[PDB]
Amino acid sequence: MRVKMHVKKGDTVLVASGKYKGRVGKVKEVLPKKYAVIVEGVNIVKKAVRVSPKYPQGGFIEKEAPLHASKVRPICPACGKPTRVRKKFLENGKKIRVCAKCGGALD
Amino acid sequence: KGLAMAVADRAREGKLLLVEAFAGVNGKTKEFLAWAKEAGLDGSESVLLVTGNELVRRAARNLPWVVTLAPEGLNVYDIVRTERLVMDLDAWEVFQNRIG
Amino acid sequence: PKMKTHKGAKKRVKITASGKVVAMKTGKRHLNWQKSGKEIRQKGRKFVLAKPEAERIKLLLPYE
Amino acid sequence: MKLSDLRPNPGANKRRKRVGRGPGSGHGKTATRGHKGQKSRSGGLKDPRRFEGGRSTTLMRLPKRGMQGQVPGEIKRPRYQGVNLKDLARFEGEVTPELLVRAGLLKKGYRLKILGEGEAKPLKVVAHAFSKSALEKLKAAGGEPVLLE
RNA sequence: ACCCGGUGAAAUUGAACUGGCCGUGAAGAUGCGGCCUACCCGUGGCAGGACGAAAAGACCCCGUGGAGCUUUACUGCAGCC
RNA sequence: GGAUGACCCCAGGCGGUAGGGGAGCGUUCCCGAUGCCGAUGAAGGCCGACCCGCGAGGGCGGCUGGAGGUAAGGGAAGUGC
RNA sequence: GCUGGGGCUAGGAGUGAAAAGCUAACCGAGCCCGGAGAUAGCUGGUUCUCCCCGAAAUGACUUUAGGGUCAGCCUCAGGCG
RNA sequence: CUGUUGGGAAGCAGCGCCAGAGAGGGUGAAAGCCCCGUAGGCGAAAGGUGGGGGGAUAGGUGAGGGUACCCGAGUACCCCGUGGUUCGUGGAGCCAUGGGGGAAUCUGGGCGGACCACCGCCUAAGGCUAAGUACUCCGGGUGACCGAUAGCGCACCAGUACCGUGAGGGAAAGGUGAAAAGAACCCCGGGAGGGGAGUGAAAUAGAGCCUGAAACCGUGGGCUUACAAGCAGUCACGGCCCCGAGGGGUUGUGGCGUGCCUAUUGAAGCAUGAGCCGGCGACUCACGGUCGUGGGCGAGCUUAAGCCGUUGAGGCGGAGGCGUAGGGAAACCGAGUCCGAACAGGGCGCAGCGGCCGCAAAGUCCGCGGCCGUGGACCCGAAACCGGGC
RNA sequence: GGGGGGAACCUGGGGAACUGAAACAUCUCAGUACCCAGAGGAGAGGAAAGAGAAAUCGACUCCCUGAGUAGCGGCGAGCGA
Ligand SMILES: [Mg+2]
Ligand SMILES: [Mg+2]
Ligand SMILES: [Mg+2]
Ligand SMILES: [Mg+2]
Ligand SMILES: [Mg+2]
Ligand SMILES: [Mg+2]
Ligand SMILES: [Mg+2]
Ligand SMILES: [Mg+2]
Ligand SMILES: [Mg+2]
Ligand SMILES: [Mg+2]
Ligand SMILES: [Mg+2]
Ligand SMILES: [Mg+2]
Ligand SMILES: [Mg+2]
Ligand SMILES: [Mg+2]
Ligand SMILES: [Mg+2]
Ligand SMILES: [Mg+2]
Ligand SMILES: [Mg+2]
Ligand SMILES: [Mg+2]
Ligand SMILES: [Mg+2]
Ligand SMILES: [Mg+2]
Ligand SMILES: [Mg+2]
Ligand SMILES: [Mg+2]
Ligand SMILES: [Mg+2]
Ligand SMILES: [Mg+2]
Ligand SMILES: [Mg+2]
Ligand SMILES: [Mg+2]
Ligand SMILES: [Mg+2]
Ligand SMILES: [Mg+2]
Ligand SMILES: [Mg+2]
Ligand SMILES: [Mg+2]
Ligand SMILES: [Mg+2]
Ligand SMILES: [Mg+2]
Ligand SMILES: [Mg+2]
Ligand SMILES: [Mg+2]
Ligand SMILES: [Mg+2]
Ligand SMILES: [Mg+2]
Ligand SMILES: [Mg+2]
Ligand SMILES: [Mg+2]
Ligand SMILES: [Mg+2]
Ligand SMILES: [Mg+2]
Ligand SMILES: [Mg+2]
Ligand SMILES: [Mg+2]
Ligand SMILES: [Mg+2]
Ligand SMILES: [Mg+2]
Ligand SMILES: [Mg+2]
Ligand SMILES: [Mg+2]
Ligand SMILES: [Mg+2]
Ligand SMILES: [Mg+2]
Ligand SMILES: [Mg+2]
Ligand SMILES: [Mg+2]
Ligand SMILES: [Mg+2]
Ligand SMILES: [Mg+2]
Ligand SMILES: [Mg+2]
Ligand SMILES: [Mg+2]
Ligand SMILES: [Mg+2]
Ligand SMILES: [Mg+2]
Ligand SMILES: [Mg+2]
Ligand SMILES: [Mg+2]
Ligand SMILES: [Mg+2]
Ligand SMILES: [Mg+2]
Ligand SMILES: [Mg+2]
Ligand SMILES: [Mg+2]
Ligand SMILES: [Mg+2]
Ligand SMILES: [Mg+2]
Ligand SMILES: [Mg+2]
Ligand SMILES: [Mg+2]
Ligand SMILES: [Mg+2]
Ligand SMILES: [Mg+2]
Ligand SMILES: [Mg+2]
Ligand SMILES: [Mg+2]
Ligand SMILES: [Mg+2]
Ligand SMILES: [Mg+2]
Ligand SMILES: [Mg+2]
Ligand SMILES: [Mg+2]
Ligand SMILES: [Mg+2]
Ligand SMILES: [Mg+2]
Ligand SMILES: [Mg+2]
Ligand SMILES: [Mg+2]
Ligand SMILES: [Mg+2]
Ligand SMILES: [Mg+2]
Ligand SMILES: [Mg+2]
Ligand SMILES: [Mg+2]
Ligand SMILES: [Mg+2]
Ligand SMILES: [Mg+2]
Ligand SMILES: [Mg+2]
Ligand SMILES: [Mg+2]
Ligand SMILES: [Mg+2]
Ligand SMILES: [Mg+2]
Ligand SMILES: [Mg+2]
Ligand SMILES: [Mg+2]
Ligand SMILES: [Mg+2]
Ligand SMILES: [Mg+2]
Ligand SMILES: [Mg+2]
Ligand SMILES: [Mg+2]
Ligand SMILES: [Mg+2]
Ligand SMILES: [Mg+2]
Ligand SMILES: [Mg+2]
Ligand SMILES: [Mg+2]
Ligand SMILES: [Mg+2]
Ligand SMILES: [Mg+2]
Ligand SMILES: [Mg+2]
Ligand SMILES: [Mg+2]
Ligand SMILES: [Mg+2]
Ligand SMILES: [Mg+2]
Ligand SMILES: [Mg+2]
Ligand SMILES: [Mg+2]
Ligand SMILES: [Mg+2]
Ligand SMILES: [Mg+2]
Ligand SMILES: [Mg+2]
Ligand SMILES: [Mg+2]
Ligand SMILES: [Mg+2]
Ligand SMILES: [Mg+2]
Ligand SMILES: [Mg+2]
Ligand SMILES: [Mg+2]
Ligand SMILES: [Mg+2]
Ligand SMILES: [Mg+2]
Ligand SMILES: [Mg+2]
Ligand SMILES: [Mg+2]
Ligand SMILES: [Mg+2]
Ligand SMILES: [Mg+2]
Ligand SMILES: [Mg+2]
Ligand SMILES: [Mg+2]
Ligand SMILES: [Mg+2]
Ligand SMILES: [Mg+2]
Ligand SMILES: [Mg+2]
Ligand SMILES: [Mg+2]
Ligand SMILES: [Mg+2]
Ligand SMILES: [Mg+2]
Ligand SMILES: [Mg+2]
Ligand SMILES: [Mg+2]
Ligand SMILES: [Mg+2]
Ligand SMILES: [Mg+2]
Ligand SMILES: [Mg+2]
Ligand SMILES: [Mg+2]
Ligand SMILES: [Mg+2]
Ligand SMILES: [Mg+2]
Ligand SMILES: [Mg+2]
Ligand SMILES: [Mg+2]
Ligand SMILES: [Mg+2]
Ligand SMILES: [Mg+2]
Ligand SMILES: [Mg+2]
Ligand SMILES: [Mg+2]
Ligand SMILES: [Mg+2]
Ligand SMILES: [Mg+2]
Ligand SMILES: [Mg+2]
Ligand SMILES: [Mg+2]
Ligand SMILES: [Mg+2]
Ligand SMILES: [Mg+2]
Ligand SMILES: [Mg+2]
Ligand SMILES: [Mg+2]
Ligand SMILES: [Mg+2]
Ligand SMILES: [Mg+2]
Ligand SMILES: [Mg+2]
Ligand SMILES: [Mg+2]
Ligand SMILES: [Mg+2]
Ligand SMILES: [Mg+2]
Ligand SMILES: [Mg+2]
Ligand SMILES: [Mg+2]
Ligand SMILES: [Mg+2]
Ligand SMILES: [Mg+2]
Ligand SMILES: [Mg+2]
Ligand SMILES: [Mg+2]
Ligand SMILES: [Mg+2]
Ligand SMILES: [Mg+2]
Ligand SMILES: [Mg+2]
Ligand SMILES: [Mg+2]
Ligand SMILES: [Mg+2]
Ligand SMILES: [Mg+2]
Ligand SMILES: [Mg+2]
Ligand SMILES: [Mg+2]
Ligand SMILES: [Mg+2]
Ligand SMILES: [Mg+2]
Ligand SMILES: [Mg+2]
Ligand SMILES: [Mg+2]
Ligand SMILES: [Mg+2]
Ligand SMILES: [Mg+2]
Ligand SMILES: [Mg+2]
Ligand SMILES: [Mg+2]
Ligand SMILES: [Mg+2]
Ligand SMILES: [Mg+2]
Ligand SMILES: [Mg+2]
Ligand SMILES: [Mg+2]
Ligand SMILES: [Mg+2]
Ligand SMILES: [Mg+2]
Ligand SMILES: [Mg+2]
Ligand SMILES: [Mg+2]
Ligand SMILES: [Mg+2]
Ligand SMILES: [Mg+2]
Ligand SMILES: [Mg+2]
Ligand SMILES: [Mg+2]
Ligand SMILES: [Mg+2]
Ligand SMILES: [Mg+2]
Ligand SMILES: [Mg+2]
Ligand SMILES: [Mg+2]
Ligand SMILES: [Mg+2]
Ligand SMILES: [Mg+2]
Ligand SMILES: [Mg+2]
Ligand SMILES: [Mg+2]
Ligand SMILES: [Mg+2]
Ligand SMILES: [Mg+2]
Ligand SMILES: [Mg+2]
Ligand SMILES: [Mg+2]
Ligand SMILES: [Mg+2]
Ligand SMILES: [Mg+2]
Ligand SMILES: [Mg+2]
Ligand SMILES: [Mg+2]
Ligand SMILES: [Mg+2]
Ligand SMILES: [Mg+2]
Ligand SMILES: [Mg+2]
Ligand SMILES: [Mg+2]
Ligand SMILES: [Mg+2]
Ligand SMILES: [Mg+2]
Ligand SMILES: [Mg+2]
Ligand SMILES: [Mg+2]
Ligand SMILES: [Mg+2]
Ligand SMILES: [Mg+2]
Ligand SMILES: [Mg+2]
Ligand SMILES: [Mg+2]
Ligand SMILES: [Mg+2]
Ligand SMILES: [Mg+2]
Ligand SMILES: [Mg+2]
Ligand SMILES: [Mg+2]
Ligand SMILES: [Mg+2]
Ligand SMILES: [Mg+2]
Ligand SMILES: [Mg+2]
Ligand SMILES: [Mg+2]
Ligand SMILES: [Mg+2]
Ligand SMILES: [Mg+2]
Ligand SMILES: [Mg+2]
Ligand SMILES: [Mg+2]
Ligand SMILES: [Mg+2]
Ligand SMILES: [Mg+2]
Ligand SMILES: [Mg+2]
Ligand SMILES: [Mg+2]
Ligand SMILES: [Mg+2]
Ligand SMILES: [Mg+2]
Ligand SMILES: [Mg+2]
Ligand SMILES: [Mg+2]
Ligand SMILES: [Mg+2]
Ligand SMILES: [Mg+2]
Ligand SMILES: [Mg+2]
Ligand SMILES: [Mg+2]
Ligand SMILES: [Mg+2]
Ligand SMILES: [Mg+2]
Ligand SMILES: [Mg+2]
Ligand SMILES: [Mg+2]
Ligand SMILES: [Mg+2]
Ligand SMILES: [Mg+2]
Ligand SMILES: [Mg+2]
Ligand SMILES: [Mg+2]
Ligand SMILES: [Mg+2]
Ligand SMILES: [Mg+2]
Ligand SMILES: [Mg+2]
Ligand SMILES: [Mg+2]
Ligand SMILES: [Mg+2]
Ligand SMILES: [Zn+2]
Repeated sequence: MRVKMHVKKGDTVLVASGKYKGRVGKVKEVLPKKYAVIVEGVNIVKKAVRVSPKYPQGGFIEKEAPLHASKVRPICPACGKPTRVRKKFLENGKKIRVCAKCGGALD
Repeated sequence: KGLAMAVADRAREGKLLLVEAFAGVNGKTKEFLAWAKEAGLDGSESVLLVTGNELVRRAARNLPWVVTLAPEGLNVYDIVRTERLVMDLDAWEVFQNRIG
Repeated sequence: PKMKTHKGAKKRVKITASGKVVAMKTGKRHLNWQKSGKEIRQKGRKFVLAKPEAERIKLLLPYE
Repeated sequence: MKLSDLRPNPGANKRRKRVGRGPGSGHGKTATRGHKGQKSRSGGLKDPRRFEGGRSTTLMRLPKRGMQGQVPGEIKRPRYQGVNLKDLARFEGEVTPELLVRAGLLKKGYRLKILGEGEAKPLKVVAHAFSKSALEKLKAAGGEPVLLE
């Protein structure tokens, strides 16, 4: 129906694999189509740019690469630890993501 | 005959074991593992567990080294596959009926 | 499909107890006036088929 | 004994003959069929069990014999299967057609007729027919012949 | 048609380092034997050979192969009496 | 001889079309396998004057390749040009 | 007489100043799809290895004669000796 | 979760943990615990369904005695011509009916293979009727199913391009990388293309992109060749070159030497096929049969459909089949029977190993193999025939 | 209310030939291919003017068996309850 995303713009996440394993950053963007996220200051690539009105003089620019969503884990804004996500039904009775280590909200 | 011989082979090997009941195993795998230890089943040897008690089968099932059967399901390929045979008495009785 | 018995064999021939094949003798269907009584009498008996042609016929009767 | 130790006996599973597979196989080129002719062709020959190259066949030169019967076919009458006295020695007490059905001696829907090969045993045997010698032997041996219709 | 610049096919082709004579060979040999002759490679030309190319001979025979046609061949059918 | 494929000694046979028989090699797939080999490099590709086998083949090693492969013993075929 | 446009007649059927002519570049019976993998006693082709043995081209009969059935000749297994 | 190697951990190491979940797919490599899932559970306001559960409704219901009113008409029935059935005119009934003739209403009429009698069975000429059965456009699940010449004709924008007046025919064509980070900028060039710089673990991964075989074309190097006669090799020797009492490459001279396949009495043959390379390409399967073989049981052996259970678990099911007895056209008899007057004569038939135990075996069941029968039956190939269309 | 469409499946009305019979005509292929009409999630069939010997069974459909039996057949090839 729709791609499952355990992560969203813009809660804070640990990169748990790859070259940036262990870094922490905000979720800048989520690309459900590719099942990939953009994490601030993580996966920086050097791309060349043509001399243009945008970039006269030109040369290169730094850009963040998309990361496979599985490579990323939200951090609990309560206990402060990287965790998996559970769901919880309130009285509304809406559902929310919650930390599995403590019962913290994850929004 | 194949069914008889299959069991008989494991007996001659000292690998056949009949159990009376299964202690405190009531569906949770970690319970079976407890009971396993008490009967010599560390899992260095693969086991064919034959019993009609569902909760015992459901506990022991997810293990890599355990194959599970109701006694009417006893069959020689499953017997030969596994290094040890473990049967409830209830099971051994019906295995008896099928071979005579 | 299962084989079918050759009926023209079944009507002419018989497989004995040991698997020999027996038939009536040929040659007195007619033209008998000038034949001897010895010809006629002998030709009234059954005979046993040569091994090769008998083995062919048993195969055409696979349910006897 | 374990799974890798499972083996057929020598001779139990034999390999197939594969023709048409290279010179050294001994079955190459013509695939053991020889050269040309009807037999070598796909489809092969006419049924060798009967056909003889066009001349009247061996079978077809023999005369037919006896009643073959007519539509509407077979005439339903009672049928007799005989069973010998020697076959009856295994039983005690009373023997009747149904018993010898069960023991797998007499075929169903067949009428019992006792025959005389073997000995007689002092049984009460119940049949639809007895042979002369079976009647004597069995009466002589303290048995009791019992006739059904 | 030839030469120079430009573009650039084809059927065919087992591979080939592919000579003459007298012989031999499945009976007409570049390819076997004996002899003779012959430095390596092209170009324009000619058509004797490569049983040259092309077309699984169109003639003939064979196949219990086919098809068109004939008739006082056989057996039917329409049609007509 | 030893005792039954343990190997040794002696003796004989071993050209081959149609074809009969015997024993093997390899390819795809299944059980073995919740295993094992594998980024310290899977398969495949290119070499080798090396090793084992009568041979079909199987190893080993160097280079290429970059993610698969699959034993002893058995099973089944879309199995060798 | 020739010719444009619009129409009709077709497969054992049309059409033919008659050539079995023509019916969409091969008409003594069009083309397409189907029965269909028709049938082909004929021709071609038939794929790894090693080991043992090893023919026939005759007789009989055959709408048979370059195809068959049985015999003869080959091979394997069991038995006899 | 930490460490270590690595571009990248899921690998290896260390210490844990879950499991009614260790099916499987992913993530930079090989992950039970990162992701998607899995075991086990939960879910419909609306529309469809609803064979199950409930309820209504239609509809359903006596016995004697009398009466002889009714009980399906161009019908039964008979004859002619046919079809259906296993039945092809056969002793030919039955069911159906194109033609002709033409009834009866239970004391009526049809059938039980011509017909007759006796004895039974059944109620024609009006209609309806679930389920058990068939198929797979469609959705899902599973493969000792394919893996881009395979698998559907199509993995790709295919019934397309293209061919045909039309019916109709009918393709080819998948892969950068973990990530576009898809190469700014300078240099030669009109452009294409390239050389640098740069990215990347890797750029003979650069998009005409994984691997990159062979035919085929080229550059460079060693050896060799212009007096030599050739199925192109081989054996010997010598020279030169390379690698370090030996091997490898090359070939001057000498010896020997008639391609492969097919078809044939016989081919180098001037007989067939083949330009070369790569990939596709031909003895199979089902059911019967017959021998052989490996096992289970043995005067016995064995189940089929189905039913229950599993969800790659097996069991039940004895209906039936083969065998236990043969002889005879058959009646029939039976270790005998047939022919015959025969007690004659003949044909075809009849009778384990050891010390009750073992061992073997009739037979039978299953597996395997050879061959046979029916199927297109080892693969390719007709000229033709027929049907419907164009 | 009807009309028209739907991959196969179903019923009904029509209905071939190659081929097999090692020729061919009855026979076979086969009531198959195909054409047409109608149905429907199925269709047909279905509550005995039945079976056929059981003194019996009890609508129909469908599977197994009966059985390659009984029979049918240029008593050929084959067909087949
Ligand atoms: Mg969700
Ligand atoms: Mg990591
Ligand atoms: Mg870290
Ligand atoms: Mg909501
Ligand atoms: Mg295991
Ligand atoms: Mg397990
Ligand atoms: Mg006679
Ligand atoms: Mg005569
Ligand atoms: Mg007579
Ligand atoms: Mg007569
Ligand atoms: Mg005289
Ligand atoms: Mg006389
Ligand atoms: Mg006389
Ligand atoms: Mg006489
Ligand atoms: Mg039978
Ligand atoms: Mg019999
Ligand atoms: Mg096999
Ligand atoms: Mg063999
Ligand atoms: Mg072949
Ligand atoms: Mg070979
Ligand atoms: Mg052979
Ligand atoms: Mg040979
Ligand atoms: Mg051949
Ligand atoms: Mg052969
Ligand atoms: Mg052969
Ligand atoms: Mg041949
Ligand atoms: Mg020959
Ligand atoms: Mg040939
Ligand atoms: Mg010949
Ligand atoms: Mg031949
Ligand atoms: Mg020939
Ligand atoms: Mg052929
Ligand atoms: Mg063919
Ligand atoms: Mg043929
Ligand atoms: Mg003749
Ligand atoms: Mg009969
Ligand atoms: Mg009848
Ligand atoms: Mg008594
Ligand atoms: Mg010049
Ligand atoms: Mg020029
Ligand atoms: Mg050459
Ligand atoms: Mg020259
Ligand atoms: Mg001469
Ligand atoms: Mg001349
Ligand atoms: Mg010549
Ligand atoms: Mg000459
Ligand atoms: Mg010359
Ligand atoms: Mg030469
Ligand atoms: Mg010579
Ligand atoms: Mg010469
Ligand atoms: Mg000269
Ligand atoms: Mg010239
Ligand atoms: Mg010339
Ligand atoms: Mg000339
Ligand atoms: Mg000229
Ligand atoms: Mg010339
Ligand atoms: Mg020449
Ligand atoms: Mg010429
Ligand atoms: Mg030529
Ligand atoms: Mg020309
Ligand atoms: Mg020409
Ligand atoms: Mg040709
Ligand atoms: Mg020709
Ligand atoms: Mg020609
Ligand atoms: Mg010709
Ligand atoms: Mg001629
Ligand atoms: Mg001719
Ligand atoms: Mg003729
Ligand atoms: Mg002929
Ligand atoms: Mg002809
Ligand atoms: Mg004709
Ligand atoms: Mg007229
Ligand atoms: Mg020797
Ligand atoms: Mg020898
Ligand atoms: Mg030899
Ligand atoms: Mg041998
Ligand atoms: Mg191979
Ligand atoms: Mg093998
Ligand atoms: Mg598979
Ligand atoms: Mg596995
Ligand atoms: Mg694996
Ligand atoms: Mg490892
Ligand atoms: Mg690496
Ligand atoms: Mg490497
Ligand atoms: Mg491999
Ligand atoms: Mg593979
Ligand atoms: Mg090798
Ligand atoms: Mg490699
Ligand atoms: Mg993988
Ligand atoms: Mg394997
Ligand atoms: Mg293996
Ligand atoms: Mg196995
Ligand atoms: Mg193949
Ligand atoms: Mg005009
Ligand atoms: Mg005009
Ligand atoms: Mg016009
Ligand atoms: Mg006009
Ligand atoms: Mg006209
Ligand atoms: Mg017209
Ligand atoms: Mg018209
Ligand atoms: Mg038309
Ligand atoms: Mg025509
Ligand atoms: Mg005509
Ligand atoms: Mg015609
Ligand atoms: Mg005409
Ligand atoms: Mg004119
Ligand atoms: Mg046309
Ligand atoms: Mg024309
Ligand atoms: Mg014609
Ligand atoms: Mg034309
Ligand atoms: Mg069509
Ligand atoms: Mg056909
Ligand atoms: Mg065919
Ligand atoms: Mg023909
Ligand atoms: Mg022909
Ligand atoms: Mg020899
Ligand atoms: Mg001869
Ligand atoms: Mg003869
Ligand atoms: Mg003659
Ligand atoms: Mg001949
Ligand atoms: Mg011929
Ligand atoms: Mg022979
Ligand atoms: Mg001899
Ligand atoms: Mg022999
Ligand atoms: Mg011998
Ligand atoms: Mg590192
Ligand atoms: Mg780690
Ligand atoms: Mg670990
Ligand atoms: Mg599971
Ligand atoms: Mg897994
Ligand atoms: Mg996985
Ligand atoms: Mg990677
Ligand atoms: Mg692993
Ligand atoms: Mg793996
Ligand atoms: Mg995983
Ligand atoms: Mg569930
Ligand atoms: Mg679920
Ligand atoms: Mg009343
Ligand atoms: Mg009345
Ligand atoms: Mg009525
Ligand atoms: Mg009426
Ligand atoms: Mg009547
Ligand atoms: Mg009639
Ligand atoms: Mg008829
Ligand atoms: Mg008749
Ligand atoms: Mg009739
Ligand atoms: Mg009657
Ligand atoms: Mg009638
Ligand atoms: Mg009528
Ligand atoms: Mg009356
Ligand atoms: Mg009456
Ligand atoms: Mg009637
Ligand atoms: Mg009746
Ligand atoms: Mg009657
Ligand atoms: Mg009745
Ligand atoms: Mg109805
Ligand atoms: Mg119902
Ligand atoms: Mg219905
Ligand atoms: Mg139904
Ligand atoms: Mg589907
Ligand atoms: Mg695959
Ligand atoms: Mg492709
Ligand atoms: Mg394709
Ligand atoms: Mg490829
Ligand atoms: Mg598709
Ligand atoms: Mg396209
Ligand atoms: Mg056209
Ligand atoms: Mg067009
Ligand atoms: Mg076409
Ligand atoms: Mg394609
Ligand atoms: Mg890629
Ligand atoms: Mg990609
Ligand atoms: Mg530039
Ligand atoms: Mg420029
Ligand atoms: Mg550029
Ligand atoms: Mg450049
Ligand atoms: Mg560049
Ligand atoms: Mg770099
Ligand atoms: Mg690396
Ligand atoms: Mg490379
Ligand atoms: Mg690459
Ligand atoms: Mg390329
Ligand atoms: Mg890749
Ligand atoms: Mg490449
Ligand atoms: Mg390339
Ligand atoms: Mg190359
Ligand atoms: Mg050079
Ligand atoms: Mg000189
Ligand atoms: Mg010189
Ligand atoms: Mg010379
Ligand atoms: Mg020398
Ligand atoms: Mg040398
Ligand atoms: Mg050297
Ligand atoms: Mg030389
Ligand atoms: Mg020579
Ligand atoms: Mg030569
Ligand atoms: Mg020669
Ligand atoms: Mg060759
Ligand atoms: Mg060849
Ligand atoms: Mg050839
Ligand atoms: Mg020839
Ligand atoms: Mg010739
Ligand atoms: Mg000749
Ligand atoms: Mg030559
Ligand atoms: Mg030549
Ligand atoms: Mg020629
Ligand atoms: Mg030639
Ligand atoms: Mg020729
Ligand atoms: Mg060509
Ligand atoms: Mg070439
Ligand atoms: Mg090739
Ligand atoms: Mg075969
Ligand atoms: Mg067997
Ligand atoms: Mg058994
Ligand atoms: Mg049977
Ligand atoms: Mg006698
Ligand atoms: Mg005797
Ligand atoms: Mg035994
Ligand atoms: Mg046995
Ligand atoms: Mg067999
Ligand atoms: Mg063979
Ligand atoms: Mg055979
Ligand atoms: Mg077929
Ligand atoms: Mg076939
Ligand atoms: Mg065959
Ligand atoms: Mg054809
Ligand atoms: Mg034509
Ligand atoms: Mg004709
Ligand atoms: Mg015609
Ligand atoms: Mg037509
Ligand atoms: Mg037409
Ligand atoms: Mg309508
Ligand atoms: Mg409609
Ligand atoms: Mg019909
Ligand atoms: Mg109608
Ligand atoms: Mg009809
Ligand atoms: Mg017609
Ligand atoms: Mg015909
Ligand atoms: Mg045909
Ligand atoms: Mg036939
Ligand atoms: Mg014919
Ligand atoms: Mg014929
Ligand atoms: Mg003809
Ligand atoms: Mg015909
Ligand atoms: Mg046929
Ligand atoms: Mg018919
Ligand atoms: Mg019809
Ligand atoms: Mg059809
Ligand atoms: Mg309709
Ligand atoms: Mg249904
Ligand atoms: Mg209905
Ligand atoms: Mg009624
Ligand atoms: Mg029977
Ligand atoms: Mg007959
Ligand atoms: Mg028929
Ligand atoms: Zn928390």
